[PDB]
Amino acid sequence: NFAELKIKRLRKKFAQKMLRKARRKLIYEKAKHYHKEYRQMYRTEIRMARMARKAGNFYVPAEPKLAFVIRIRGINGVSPKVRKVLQLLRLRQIFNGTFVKLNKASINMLRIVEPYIAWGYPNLKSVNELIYKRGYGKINKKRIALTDNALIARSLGKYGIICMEDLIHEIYTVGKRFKEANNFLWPFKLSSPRGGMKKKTTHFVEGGDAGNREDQINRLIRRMN
Amino acid sequence: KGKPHCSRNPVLVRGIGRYSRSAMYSRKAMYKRKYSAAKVLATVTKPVGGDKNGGTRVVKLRKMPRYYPTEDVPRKLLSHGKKPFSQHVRKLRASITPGTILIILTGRHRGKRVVFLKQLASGLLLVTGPLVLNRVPLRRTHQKFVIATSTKIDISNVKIPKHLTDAYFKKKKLRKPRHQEGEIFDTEKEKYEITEQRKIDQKAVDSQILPKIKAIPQLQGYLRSVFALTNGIYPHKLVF
Amino acid sequence: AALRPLVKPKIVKKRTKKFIRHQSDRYVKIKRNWRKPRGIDNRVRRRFKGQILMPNIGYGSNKKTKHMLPSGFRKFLVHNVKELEVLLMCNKSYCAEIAHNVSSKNRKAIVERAAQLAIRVTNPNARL
Amino acid sequence: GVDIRHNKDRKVRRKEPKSQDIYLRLLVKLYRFLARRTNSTFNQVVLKRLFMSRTNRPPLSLS
Amino acid sequence: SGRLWSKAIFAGYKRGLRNQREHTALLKIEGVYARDETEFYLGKRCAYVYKAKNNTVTPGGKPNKTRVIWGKVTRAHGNSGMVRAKFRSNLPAKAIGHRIRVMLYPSRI
Amino acid sequence: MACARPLISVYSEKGESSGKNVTLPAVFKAPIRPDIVNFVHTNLRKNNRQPYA
Amino acid sequence: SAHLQWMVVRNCSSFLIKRNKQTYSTEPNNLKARNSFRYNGLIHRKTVGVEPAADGKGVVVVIKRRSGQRKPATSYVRTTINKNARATLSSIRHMIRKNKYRPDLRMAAIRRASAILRSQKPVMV
RNA sequence: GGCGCUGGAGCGUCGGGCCCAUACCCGGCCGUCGCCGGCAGUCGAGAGUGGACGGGAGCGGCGGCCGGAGCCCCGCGGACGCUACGCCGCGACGAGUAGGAGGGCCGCUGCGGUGAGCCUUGAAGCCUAGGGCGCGGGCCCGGGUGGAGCCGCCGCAGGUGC
Ligand SMILES: [Mg+2]
Ligand SMILES: [Mg+2]
Ligand SMILES: [Mg+2]
Ligand SMILES: [Mg+2]
Ligand SMILES: [Mg+2]
Ligand SMILES: [Mg+2]
Ligand SMILES: [Mg+2]
Ligand SMILES: [Mg+2]
Ligand SMILES: [Mg+2]
Ligand SMILES: [Mg+2]
Repeated sequence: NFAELKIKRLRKKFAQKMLRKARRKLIYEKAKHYHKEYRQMYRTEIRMARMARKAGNFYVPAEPKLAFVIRIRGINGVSPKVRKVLQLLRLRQIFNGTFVKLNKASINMLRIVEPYIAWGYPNLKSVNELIYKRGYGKINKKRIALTDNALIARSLGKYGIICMEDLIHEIYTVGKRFKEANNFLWPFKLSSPRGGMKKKTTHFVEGGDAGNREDQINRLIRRMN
Repeated sequence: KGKPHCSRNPVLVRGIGRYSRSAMYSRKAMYKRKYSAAKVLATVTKPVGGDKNGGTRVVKLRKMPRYYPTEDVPRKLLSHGKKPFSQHVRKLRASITPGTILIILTGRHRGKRVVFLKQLASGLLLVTGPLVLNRVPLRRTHQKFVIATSTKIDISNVKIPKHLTDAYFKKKKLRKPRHQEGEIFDTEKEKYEITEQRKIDQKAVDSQILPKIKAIPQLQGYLRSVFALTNGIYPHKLVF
Repeated sequence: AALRPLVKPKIVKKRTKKFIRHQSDRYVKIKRNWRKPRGIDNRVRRRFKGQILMPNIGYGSNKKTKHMLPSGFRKFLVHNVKELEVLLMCNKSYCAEIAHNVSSKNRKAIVERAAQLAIRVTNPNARL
Repeated sequence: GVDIRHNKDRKVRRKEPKSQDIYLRLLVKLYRFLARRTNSTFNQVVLKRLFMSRTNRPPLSLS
Repeated sequence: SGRLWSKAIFAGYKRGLRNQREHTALLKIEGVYARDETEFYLGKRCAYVYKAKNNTVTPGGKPNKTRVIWGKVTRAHGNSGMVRAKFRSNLPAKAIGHRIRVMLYPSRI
Repeated sequence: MACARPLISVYSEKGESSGKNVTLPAVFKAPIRPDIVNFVHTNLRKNNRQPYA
Repeated sequence: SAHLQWMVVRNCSSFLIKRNKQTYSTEPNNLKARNSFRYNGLIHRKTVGVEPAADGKGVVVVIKRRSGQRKPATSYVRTTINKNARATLSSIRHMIRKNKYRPDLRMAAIRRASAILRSQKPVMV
């Protein structure tokens, strides 16, 4: 039965290799399609603004639906409500970052913890840098580095997210399974901001760092990780 | 079997080929090169000889160990890199081109100005600030421990001998065979001897380097002089 | 010359000095053996800067090199010849010390047997 | 510093029998192996009951 | 035949006001009074050369009184041409205000 | 093992077997319980003690 | 049974030595002389041990027979091997592997025999 | 805060650099906690996300259209392991009075066992710019003095640590 069992193991290994090849091709084509979608959205915003300006009107862009929140103050002397909301945002340490889906409830929570955080609207590059350099998964309650696509697939494949690109797409374009994809990510442990901060104790619009800076959160992220 | 071909995928950036997967498929013509279907003797038999010793003997090579140590060390994991020194790529600073005047920073020839000829297989430079000028023979040196000046001579179309290699310039030693405990001093041979082959090579190289040095004024005086730091001058403000 | 251990890793000591007891320098009645300070105002206990350091578990040695002698072996105490053959199979990692109260004629035999068994002794010439 | 609380980190539960009964320890070894190498939750329940104390293992009447 | 090393002064250790990190030293190289001029000296070997009572072996020579603590420049310090140096052993405090030689050895030019 | 009781030969005063065999008593297959033996030994070694004060 | 006797003597034994954060067992048939269930030379139905010969040459390989488990006088069979080192190691390898007599002690016995033979050979100068 | 500072080392509004906390990031080591995680498969033939058979009818690559049995052996061989109260992996975490708990191959004294233990070829004790081990409690070894007793391990019991 030796020849037959050799044939069995060769057939099993070959089927496994073909399955891996098919999945890799699928991942490649999904990433290509995501690239097409990203450039379509980026050009669409410009085109809409251009036609409004040609007509002499104003094109108001959609209010951003994704935010990046970074806790900037430490854990000493925190009021109970601010402490609770920071725990619900999973910011239990200074220079911890989390993606937040923006709506009325989340925005009001951000207003509650406004002095303790700096938040803004990340762009595609910021999402890519954050997921690729500091992306860790919460797999079996453990902080596991996203070194393989199988780690994402085994935890989120039931939602259709099977690769780094799928995770980045779901985070960037806030999809149906954004809650699952975001909670799968361990909160980002960012370094100290290289080059320093302006003033962590005051709001951004008064020369400090706390509060909502609209899109300067990308500059903060570049210096931060 | 067939003749090996060139890569057919030019490298534009390290790790990335110029052509895609389908492009390289068409370039390789994989559409028609499709295939579907179609040791060492451990023991040796030797005639032992002698009457009624049986026919022969099946003598195995690599007999089992006579002794086993009380405990061993587990084997290492695999590193997918870490090439030996002989296989390392050799990098040369862009300021060091053949014919450049270099300044030695270490050794007995400290501060002397020599002429660069070629990088060797180990990356060590081969220099000869000609022996008639500053007593520096054909000698190896390290590019990390030299300063490449701006003055150069055109040492193209001169013949560096082929045998001038790392094995040629490698140091030789005498000690210590046939001697274990030192009760009689083995300090003999400590006087290094300049080989006649080395003298011939030095003469051959210098006879064709010197006329090009004399071709520009007082470069021979420059090479005879040694480099030094005056109290007013600072190496970061100096153009070499 | 000397017998060599199986492996000789670099032994890293987090601290090389001793943890002396607080105020053991000011009194002869206070030995240098470490005692945890439990005074209400004790600045050493409170860990003020520039004070005597207190031992804690962070100073623990690497488990691979713990109890290793500078030679790379680990010490085992033997009282007679019979307790020496337990190291016959631990030859390349454990070395024997003859106990301090073993007589000269007995430790001579212990040393000879250890030389036979290739077992290292850290005090081979100790009563002669 | 991290804003967490450490008072509930250590879960209080039996990881082994407090008894020194060697027969009990042998059959705890057996059911440790079975609970590890099988998916039967029955083996897990039996192992955790073997860990338990006498008051947590009350006698069962024939009736 | 020549000095062949740049003069520097051991200014002190890396420190705050009330904390001192002796594992790294601050060097003042002569003639270097701006941060942008310090790039040449990064990575250069530096030596604290001193004399003692007992003779020690000299590489390529007879034993003498000279001893060296070797080190190298790691990065620029401040804006005024200070550099930081790491030595094999932490520099003795008696060397503050004394000579350090920057040896040019790992040349990048 | 527990239900199996072998035959032990009775040895004569000269050290060799006398040909007589005794079935192993069932007490030699009883549970071996060092914890209970230690407990009983600990508590009974106190009973021969003589008071001091 | 071996496991029950191990639970009895794993910490209470006259052969047990606990010193210098180490532990050792000095029972006669213990290869590696370590306190362990696998290497204990008393609790197992079949055991193998290697000892130096009475004269300082060769080894004695002792194995436990199957029948007389409760009869210690005839429970052990001892053979003396006084061949060269390679032949001795081959003999021990064949006694353990070919007989399938505790194959998990094969390299322990081979290493112990090598140690004994190396100790027996005359010292150098 | 001192020296001092007045084209500022003062006051107001601002920029770029730079300095360093036990804070943040990366890495090493220690411990705790968690995964009630893995290992009885020591299974160099084990081979496992089904195999078995047993006859239907069929192709596919080799044995000129009929065709078929495989068993290791030119080597007889193959590291370590698993005190399972053991060993191994991964992740997070580490302030602490009063107080609580665990571990102690930390220490003292005596008892039952055990070490075919140590010792007048020198015990206990003591001294020591001697060599070390442990985070630590402490311990081992060398040298001296001393002159008759002492210790390890498994349990037991305290008039047990300044
Ligand atoms: Mg505060
Ligand atoms: Mg900087
Ligand atoms: Mg405040
Ligand atoms: Mg220490
Ligand atoms: Mg004192
Ligand atoms: Mg107080
Ligand atoms: Mg912490
Ligand atoms: Mg706490
Ligand atoms: Mg604590
Ligand atoms: Mg009392």
